[PDB]
Amino acid sequence: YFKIYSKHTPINLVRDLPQGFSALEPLVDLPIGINITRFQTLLALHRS
Amino acid sequence: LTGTGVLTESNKKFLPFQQFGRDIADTTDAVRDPQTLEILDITPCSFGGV
Ligand SMILES: *[C@@H]1O[C@H](CO)[C@@H](O)[C@H](O)[C@H]1NC(C)=O
Repeated sequence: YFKIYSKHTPINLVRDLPQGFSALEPLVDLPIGINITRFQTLLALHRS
Repeated sequence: LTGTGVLTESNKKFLPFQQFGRDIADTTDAVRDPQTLEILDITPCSFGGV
């Protein structure tokens, strides 16, 4: 079971992580049943 | 989930993910019913010493 917990917070700090408390609500409980050992995030380019 | 109790209206603001509730004993104290998604409080039936 692959659990995705998520939280959106309105912040106004410029560079680093804000200091505070915010509990992440569970978003998606996903029935995959596969082995996961490595991950990679996806970014978006801007073309001009 | 099996059990005995009186099902009553409740004022506990459950969050969308939250389904049931548990007491100190870990016995279910509130539950979200399927099909109608409402939140029913579970209060153990009256008992005592005769
Ligand atoms: C999951 O993958 C890792 C690395 O590929 C491997 O060492 C491990 O034995 C795998 N586990 C299962 C249950 O396949």
